[PDB]
Amino acid sequence: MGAVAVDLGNRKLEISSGKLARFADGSAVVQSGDTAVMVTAVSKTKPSPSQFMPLVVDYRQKAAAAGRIPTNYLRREVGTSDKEILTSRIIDRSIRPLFPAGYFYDTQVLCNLLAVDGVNEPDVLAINGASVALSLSDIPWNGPVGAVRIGIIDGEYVVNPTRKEMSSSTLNLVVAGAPKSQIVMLEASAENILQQDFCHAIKVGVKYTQQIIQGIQQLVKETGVTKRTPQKLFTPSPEIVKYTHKLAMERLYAVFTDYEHDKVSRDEAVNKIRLDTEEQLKEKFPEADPYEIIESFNVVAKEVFRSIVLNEYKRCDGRDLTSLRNVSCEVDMFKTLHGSALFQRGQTQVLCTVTFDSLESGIKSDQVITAINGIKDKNFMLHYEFPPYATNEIGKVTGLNRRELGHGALAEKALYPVIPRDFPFTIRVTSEVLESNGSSSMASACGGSLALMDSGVPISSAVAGVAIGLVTKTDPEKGEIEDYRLLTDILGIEDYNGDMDFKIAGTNKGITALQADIKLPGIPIKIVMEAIQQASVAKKEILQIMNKTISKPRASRKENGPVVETVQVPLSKRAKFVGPGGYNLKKLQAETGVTISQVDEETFSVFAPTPSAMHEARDFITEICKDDQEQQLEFGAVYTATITEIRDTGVMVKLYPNMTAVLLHNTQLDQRKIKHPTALGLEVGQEIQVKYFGRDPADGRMRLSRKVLQ
Amino acid sequence: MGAVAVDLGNRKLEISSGKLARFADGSAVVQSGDTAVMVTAVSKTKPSPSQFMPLVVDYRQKAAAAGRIPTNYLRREVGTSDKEILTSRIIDRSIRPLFPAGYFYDTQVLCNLLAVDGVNEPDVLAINGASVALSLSDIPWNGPVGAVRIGIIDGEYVVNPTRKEMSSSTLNLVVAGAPKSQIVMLEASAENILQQDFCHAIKVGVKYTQQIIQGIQQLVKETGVTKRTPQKLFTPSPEIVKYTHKLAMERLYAVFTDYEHDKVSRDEAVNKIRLDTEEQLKEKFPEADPYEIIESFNVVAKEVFRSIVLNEYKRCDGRDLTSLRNVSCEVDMFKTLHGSALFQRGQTQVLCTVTFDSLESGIKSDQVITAINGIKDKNFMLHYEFPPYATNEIGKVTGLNRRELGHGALAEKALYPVIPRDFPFTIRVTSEVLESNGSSSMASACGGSLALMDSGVPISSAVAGVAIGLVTKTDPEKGEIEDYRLLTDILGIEDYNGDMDFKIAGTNKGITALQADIKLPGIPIKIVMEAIQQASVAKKEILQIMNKTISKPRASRKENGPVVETVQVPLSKRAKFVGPGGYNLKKLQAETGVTISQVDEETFSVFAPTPSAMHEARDFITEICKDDQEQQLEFGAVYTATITEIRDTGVMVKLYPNMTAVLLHNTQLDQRKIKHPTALGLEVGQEIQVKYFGRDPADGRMRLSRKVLQ
Repeated sequence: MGAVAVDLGNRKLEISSGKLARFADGSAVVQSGDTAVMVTAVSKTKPSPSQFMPLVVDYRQKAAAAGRIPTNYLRREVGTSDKEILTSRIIDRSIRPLFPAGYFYDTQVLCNLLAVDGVNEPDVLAINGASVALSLSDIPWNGPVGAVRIGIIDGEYVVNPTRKEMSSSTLNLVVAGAPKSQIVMLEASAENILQQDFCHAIKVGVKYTQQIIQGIQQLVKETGVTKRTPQKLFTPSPEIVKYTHKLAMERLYAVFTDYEHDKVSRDEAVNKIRLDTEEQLKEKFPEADPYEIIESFNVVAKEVFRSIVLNEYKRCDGRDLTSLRNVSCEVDMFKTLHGSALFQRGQTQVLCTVTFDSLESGIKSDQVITAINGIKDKNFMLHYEFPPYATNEIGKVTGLNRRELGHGALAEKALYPVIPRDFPFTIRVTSEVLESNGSSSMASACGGSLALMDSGVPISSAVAGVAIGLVTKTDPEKGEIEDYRLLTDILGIEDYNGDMDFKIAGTNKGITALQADIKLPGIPIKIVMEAIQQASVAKKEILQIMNKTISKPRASRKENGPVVETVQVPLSKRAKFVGPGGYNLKKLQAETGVTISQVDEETFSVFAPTPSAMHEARDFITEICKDDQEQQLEFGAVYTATITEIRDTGVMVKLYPNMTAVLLHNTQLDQRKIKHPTALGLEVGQEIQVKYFGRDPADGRMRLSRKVLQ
Repeated sequence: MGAVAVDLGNRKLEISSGKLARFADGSAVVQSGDTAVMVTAVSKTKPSPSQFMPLVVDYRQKAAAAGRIPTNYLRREVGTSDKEILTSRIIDRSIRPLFPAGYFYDTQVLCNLLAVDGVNEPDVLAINGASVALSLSDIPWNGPVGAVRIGIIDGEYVVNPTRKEMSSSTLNLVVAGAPKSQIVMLEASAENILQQDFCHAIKVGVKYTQQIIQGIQQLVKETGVTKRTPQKLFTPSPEIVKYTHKLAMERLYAVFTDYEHDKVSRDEAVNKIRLDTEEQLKEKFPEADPYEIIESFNVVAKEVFRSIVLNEYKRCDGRDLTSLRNVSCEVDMFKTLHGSALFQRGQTQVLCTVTFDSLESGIKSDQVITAINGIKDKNFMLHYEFPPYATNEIGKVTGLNRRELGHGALAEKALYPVIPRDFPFTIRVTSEVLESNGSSSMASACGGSLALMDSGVPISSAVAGVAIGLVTKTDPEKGEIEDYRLLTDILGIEDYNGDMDFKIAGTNKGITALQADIKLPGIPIKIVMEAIQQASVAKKEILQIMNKTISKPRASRKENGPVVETVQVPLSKRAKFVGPGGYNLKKLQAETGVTISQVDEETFSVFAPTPSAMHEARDFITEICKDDQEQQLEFGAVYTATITEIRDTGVMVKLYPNMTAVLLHNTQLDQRKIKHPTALGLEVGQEIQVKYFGRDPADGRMRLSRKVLQ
């Protein structure tokens, strides 16, 4: 019966195991305040066919546990929202780099929200729960890993803040801690804070994770758990590696020193050398599995590449540790898009598109996530597309691709703190990747900054994104870090052989978004601190060059942009204009793309993406308001009025046959105070000459006064 | 093209062959009244790569043939409704147990609604059609089978009642019969009716199936079809089986005689013996297919397990036939849930949660599902969840698993007859299975009864579910049942090697739901009658245990429960409160989760899950109704209203130059009812004393009275 209390200042954490889902390999329950999340870990005992661990993590969100039914067509949990996916990816990046190398077995980690009390967000709890569940099962691991969330309010750092605090916080930082104060996963989003606060926040965050790790350590000792031995680890034998090293080290060395090689040329040289070595290895060791052969070659290839970096301080093209790839920019690419930007760094090419839209499209039907977390007060959202042809590949473009969604959210957080609070249109920014060579997401963010900057939206200041690469010479005995080198403007091949990915973006003043994908089993703070410092210098550089293309936003939005118009519609015409069940409005909306909303009984807001569409809508409404032929607005003209209804306070008379009758009151019927029109000898259907005094919008009745004629 | 008519009391059944889709192996058309259903059957001649029944049954609902249309964007029949899935599962469980053993060939049975009128029903027709279609094709089969539906109205049984009568009828039972009056499929729902009536309904139902099965025999004899010979049946050779029996019976008998093994320990010991035996088989028989070896071991395993049951009347755990596993219950797990229940039976553990919701979430836009089944009268629906980790298994978390849907419907039918007629909230009951060891569905139903019972919804009485298992000593020549034993509270291992599953749930007095998944090719009615009788005793026993944990619903709902309020929004601010297209209301709904409905022009219904959330909504709406400079002024006050315009029907005035120009009618201007404002010396911009008589909403005009001052 696991039972451990952990104290984090004003917050208490309850960790319990057993009594729930005892059939699974590892089951844990994490309770904070009144919200509790239970996590299960299942690992197969059969070597799955693959060259990698098939780790799959899901974070299902129970809407019913929050007191709401999902707004799906089936009133039930169907599909997964982005928020779940982002949370899952956070968990995946948080725990993956702790498994022993070569462990290739199916492993599913599932998170369930037992109950959400609406006072404590559960995402941070889930990460800790997985760590508890894993460390409490037989599955081999090197954890446990502690996770906290740090927010800043009024210059005060608060761990695990409540919903109200997030909305009021300028910084949302998630820190994942490993033993001996090692950071394993970093993720943050800030309203453009300075660097110094970021330094202090991290130092606090790891400090708290140390406490949480002690409790889990205490819990494991109390319960007692034996780690099952896997059937067979898939690491290559040293002999195959060493033979591989003696067979390709010089050729690979030559390949990686060719500063003129592009992405493609380098791979082909790498690939062809791979073939020759693979044949020779098969000759020497036919008994060896192909998986081992392929793995061995990669290890040797990875090893030498890193060695070159550690020694000669030249990555692949003579570039130093701080130099950047060539950067190109282009704006106003087409004459139609409201905002266009062509951003190309080195070989990576990214296209960003800015498109305005009506405020009606910004409805967030997903209530539970917006209730628990909140809504982006700025009507802003981003699309990130990674077509397969961007990497000379084959596949299907899916909007639910986890890698695609994760990158997009990172860009969205990057650009968020610069959108002005108030704007008469939703800003839907679409970024498309055309040629990918690493660090696409930051490049996507930069281009979006450019396209928006051209679109005329008065943003605060330009936003720059840059990735950071690292290589460490590891000491095999203790696993500590011997030496390390930091890379700026990382290349794709650098990432693959690299140890960790550091995506940080912000503005000239401070930092907005940060995401660190690490693969080592932990890194000390000092390395991270230098990385931020190094990234800042390049950030200033990349902003400096980008500013030459454009410096200030356009004084006005580009022509052919969206237009907003308001139209007066008389109530009599309203039924005609709307049509039965509003079908006419839908048809007009479907046909010309013009979005029309009813401001009130007489006025209708009309949105048109183009003035041409505005003209089409203006014509259509003019036609609809023309069949309801309301005569000219005259104050002294006398028109025949058809007495439709004989009331007691007056006569409902239709001055024109194209609209309903109005209260020709007894005070508007005769100069004497009549109180029944029957005293005037008025019959139904009789035409009475009533002077037209225009229309009175106060009561919706056109001003008719028969008293001036009688 | 064979044709035949079958008389069922007041209803006629027409079955025709040929004339339609002659290309398929088996094509049949079933016509009742004016509803006709076509059933097709296809069976590939090549042995399937699978190692079991690759049977797939689908039943599509063409809304066009029912005078309706689907409510999807594409207007097509995109996706499958639950009702379709339940119908398909009914058919599958109705024909599967008649295929010859080992027939491993792809087979798909499709159902189409040629035309659906407003009287008869397609489901019962579909089952009969499949039986006709199979028996008319060259697919090996031991059919045909007959399916009828029995309803009870005014204590009178009616076969195949019209959909107009389902709502009136207190019972809805489906019976599928085999030759020699053998039941195959049993599916029933009822309103807590007595056991005796259930007995009579079954006796009648099988009796009618004897007629319908008789007719099909007439048709097939008339047409004279010949069943094709399969390439090869996949039953293991008797010789191999005998060797296994002589090699594994001793150890297997030892394993199952243990009374200490859990599920996990028992299976692995079985699995361990399986590995040893399988290896030795390969030694003896290298020619045999590996799958045959696997199948042979299972067969002798099954035979021994059933054998030991028959001879010693002791189940695999050390219980008796009537005894049941120990049961534990717990309520009120977390203070942030309107109702929680933890139900544990044996090793099966199930969690049930009760979540109230606003009535608006209960909309079910589906034309056909009401075009046939009928109307809804209890705003309540259950969600059943069977996550993979509940069985130490890795899978895909997805709510479209057929097994999940089938179990969920069974629970929903189980609890239906106890929900009150009316309730100010929808009742979404979510049950999650945490540890599965068989009979989870009834356990889920029981827990839902508990959680509901805790939630404070006043129900009729507690609901108990139990499963029944049967083992038969079969005569290999006749196929009749020489001997049989019944098992209460069946274990998963018992089920897998058992003969049939009997899920029946009811109250302390009667029976609500009954699903009988059977795998034998038919069982006599006397068998079922005993099973229900035995199940009745257990149901009382479970209720005896459950009553200790709770016996009556709470006096009221939980404090944090949902709240109801009505707000009087002034008409003047109504547009501002609503906004263009109700955008504010949509925004308000997404922010706090509080839903708003327009009771009328002045009253708005507000539904909140928590009083705290309501408090937030109340502040927001109060702010919206107060932030305006134009507020509800004090009644009866006199204001010096400036005249903005002089007209005929009255005078447009504003109390202070922030409000709008309001029409003070001539009847409201003077006691003698002057008819021109200039009669009082009024001018443009002149300030006049008028007493503020409140705001009566009839045309948007704010009330004033200058008549008293004259």
